[PDB]
Amino acid sequence: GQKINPLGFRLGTTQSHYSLWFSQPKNYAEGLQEDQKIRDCIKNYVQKNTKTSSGVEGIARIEIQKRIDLIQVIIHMGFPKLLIENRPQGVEDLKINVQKELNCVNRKLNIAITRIAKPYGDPNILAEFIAGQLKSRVSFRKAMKKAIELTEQADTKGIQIQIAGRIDGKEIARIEWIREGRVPLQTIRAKIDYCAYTVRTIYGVLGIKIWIFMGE
Amino acid sequence: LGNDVYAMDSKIKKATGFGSKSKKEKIRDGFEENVVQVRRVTKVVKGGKHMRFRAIVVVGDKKGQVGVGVGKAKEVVSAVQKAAVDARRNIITVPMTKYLTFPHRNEADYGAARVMLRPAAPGTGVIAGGAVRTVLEMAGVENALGKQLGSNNALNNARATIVAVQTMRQFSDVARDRGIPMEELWK
Amino acid sequence: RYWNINLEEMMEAGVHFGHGTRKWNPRMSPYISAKCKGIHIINLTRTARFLSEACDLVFDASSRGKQFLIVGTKNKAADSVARAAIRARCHYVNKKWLGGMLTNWSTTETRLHKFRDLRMEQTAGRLARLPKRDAAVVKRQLSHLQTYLGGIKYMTGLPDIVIIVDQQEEYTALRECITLGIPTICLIDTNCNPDLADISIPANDDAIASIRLILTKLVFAICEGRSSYIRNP
RNA sequence: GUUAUCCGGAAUGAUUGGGCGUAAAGCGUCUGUAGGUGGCUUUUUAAGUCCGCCGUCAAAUCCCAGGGCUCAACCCUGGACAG
RNA sequence: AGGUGGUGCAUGGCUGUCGUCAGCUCGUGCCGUAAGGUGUUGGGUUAAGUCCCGCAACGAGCGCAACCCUCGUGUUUAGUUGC
Ligand SMILES: [Mg+2]
Ligand SMILES: [Mg+2]
Ligand SMILES: [Mg+2]
Ligand SMILES: [Mg+2]
Ligand SMILES: [Mg+2]
Ligand SMILES: [Mg+2]
Ligand SMILES: [Mg+2]
Ligand SMILES: [Mg+2]
Ligand SMILES: [Mg+2]
Ligand SMILES: [Mg+2]
Ligand SMILES: [Mg+2]
Ligand SMILES: [Mg+2]
Ligand SMILES: [Mg+2]
Ligand SMILES: [Mg+2]
Ligand SMILES: [Mg+2]
Ligand SMILES: [Mg+2]
Ligand SMILES: [Mg+2]
Ligand SMILES: [Mg+2]
Ligand SMILES: [Mg+2]
Ligand SMILES: [Mg+2]
Ligand SMILES: [Mg+2]
Ligand SMILES: [Mg+2]
Ligand SMILES: [Mg+2]
Ligand SMILES: [Mg+2]
Ligand SMILES: [Mg+2]
Ligand SMILES: [Mg+2]
Ligand SMILES: [Mg+2]
Ligand SMILES: [Mg+2]
Ligand SMILES: [Mg+2]
Ligand SMILES: [Mg+2]
Ligand SMILES: [Mg+2]
Ligand SMILES: [Mg+2]
Ligand SMILES: [Mg+2]
Repeated sequence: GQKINPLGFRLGTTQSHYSLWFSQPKNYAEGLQEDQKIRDCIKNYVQKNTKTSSGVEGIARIEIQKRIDLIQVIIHMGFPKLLIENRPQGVEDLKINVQKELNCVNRKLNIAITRIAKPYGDPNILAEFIAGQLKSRVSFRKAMKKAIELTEQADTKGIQIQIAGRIDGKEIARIEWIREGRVPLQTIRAKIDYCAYTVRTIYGVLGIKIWIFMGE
Repeated sequence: LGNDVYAMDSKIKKATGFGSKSKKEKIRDGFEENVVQVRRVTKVVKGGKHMRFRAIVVVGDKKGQVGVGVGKAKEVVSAVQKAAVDARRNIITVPMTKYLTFPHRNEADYGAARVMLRPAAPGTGVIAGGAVRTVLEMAGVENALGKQLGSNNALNNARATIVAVQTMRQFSDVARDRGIPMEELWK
Repeated sequence: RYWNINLEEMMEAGVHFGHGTRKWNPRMSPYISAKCKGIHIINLTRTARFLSEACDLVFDASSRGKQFLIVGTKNKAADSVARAAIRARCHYVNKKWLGGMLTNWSTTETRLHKFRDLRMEQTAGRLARLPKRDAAVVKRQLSHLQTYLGGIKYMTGLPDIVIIVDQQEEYTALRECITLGIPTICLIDTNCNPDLADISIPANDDAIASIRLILTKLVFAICEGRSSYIRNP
């Protein structure tokens, strides 16, 4: 059967939004467009400037709040050792490009980076991690179990990991998954962090879904 | 009387959580596990085929201590492990002679597995078939003749071997039983 | 060391008789004695040697510092057991015995963890801040956990000496100790096989009096052994 | 390397070494002739049985101990368990 | 480059369906040579493997229910553009 993205299931309950602004219905389309353009840019930049210097860059999410004057981008990020340490700190080097994209009329932009303390208690990061290890042609069993380890030693109450595709380049696709601890998906009161990631291998695509349960 | 909360939290901290404490201790028990057989047995459900792995595994020290155990799981790894744990609680000792061999000739019976062991001269090594040979070898028996007659099931042959070498009487003990000095029976 | 037994007191408490001759295990024919009115009479000269070796091993075991369980689940023996254990300061099972108490320890002990949380809850008085469903539920948990964990609730770790009443009804106790490498010191009536116990004392089933006699001699041995282990460590 | 032949593995014709309630397999049931096996005690005999000694079972081969072709295969000397 | 060109039997995502049916399983133990079983069955009761008794099983997890929205009764507060 189909589940609901357990994100979207608690909305205005145990989960906030990401884009925090308001607009009159007409402008709403344009504004939406604008968010998309910068989320795209800021994803690209960091991808190319960190994977050139060979590291694992968690970009956990991007919150955008628009105020009439200044629009503010808050990057939740797991290891900004790759964005700060470089000489043109990501702050300025991005501030310039993003401010090129959206517009500079009546809008000036501010970037702020936040350190998400426990990187393995965030699904998105973890999934990118498994993505790396699988792109490296490690067997998926090992990958899964390492992830479970890292996470549970990183402070987590429950986790469910699911990997789907042609696993191990084998010709017939399948679905492998592991539940660990306790994952209520139906309890709305449960703080649930989900994420969806896609992987490009020699043998084609691989989906990863990760569920993580942080308590009630 | 000390308070209930701190003493029960003492038995709580001394019995450690299985979600915060990882597992590798087993080479501290001075043992080695050998996977004899891996099979995929199946339960069948309205959905389809529900696949499990059976593992037949034997443990020894190669020093004169051996046991068998059988386990079942979804993945090779977990089955293997349960197999190990089961064997470790089933384990026995094989009577050895100064040259590392059997006191005497013996047969054994389990199911349709029949097993024949007889001692060998030093320097002949262990000649046998799969179950019997891995069990023997893992016990540390250096020189033995063995043949399994009757069936071939890996598992029953393992068990059988164990029943064989369990009923092995060592001379000191037959001298103790009969109530006769060693030198008299030697003759 | 000596113990308190004579043919006269064993006669008094009524140990020497056992179940009808249609009910008997011939496995016990080696040490039975006579048969009267369709009721069996069991040897007391065997009973005394076994009761002495029982109290002696009980004494050595207490003095070295080993831990004791007692078991019987009958209606009368249950009332005698709470008091036997309290007088000897040991662990007991009187109420319904749960399969797996010994062999499956891990899960048993988690069940103890949550029982301890229930015991802190109840005395804290934080069960007054609940819905009525929550309080009656917490009280189900309590009722059971008292029946099952009451006599063992002190003991942490695996018990290495187990004492038992009437092995006929107690099959699982015997099985679990057979399995785990634990000695059983057990009461035999004319119907039960002398396989299942390490030291098996010819005894009486139906009599509260026989139970009282042999259990009191035994708990007296546990108590003097308790003074000797309070001395040696 | 492939094919043919034979023994093995094959306890798959089984003395050592299997089976016959349901897997191949107990005559439909008895009576009984040949044949096989058959209780206890003492004595006899000595056909089996056992132990010693002798004759023989050719030489070559196999087995043990030396020797000769530079080694080995091969040849030569001596001797013997089996049965 | 571009392909709404081939392969949904090479795939991810996404969705239907049996069915909003009450099921599906796992850990430790115990029974069985083993596949497996027990737990989950029995007596009651529920919209429900809901819940309670009993039972070599004791617990847990995903389901159910609940926490979420809207409509039903009241109270406090706020009064324009609505009264
Ligand atoms: Mg599904
Ligand atoms: Mg047979
Ligand atoms: Mg064979
Ligand atoms: Mg043949
Ligand atoms: Mg034959
Ligand atoms: Mg046959
Ligand atoms: Mg037929
Ligand atoms: Mg037939
Ligand atoms: Mg017939
Ligand atoms: Mg006919
Ligand atoms: Mg006839
Ligand atoms: Mg005749
Ligand atoms: Mg005759
Ligand atoms: Mg005769
Ligand atoms: Mg000749
Ligand atoms: Mg030679
Ligand atoms: Mg030479
Ligand atoms: Mg010659
Ligand atoms: Mg001859
Ligand atoms: Mg192209
Ligand atoms: Mg399809
Ligand atoms: Mg329904
Ligand atoms: Mg199980
Ligand atoms: Mg078993
Ligand atoms: Mg039940
Ligand atoms: Mg079911
Ligand atoms: Mg079942
Ligand atoms: Mg059943
Ligand atoms: Mg009913
Ligand atoms: Mg049952
Ligand atoms: Mg339920
Ligand atoms: Mg619901
Ligand atoms: Mg309203």
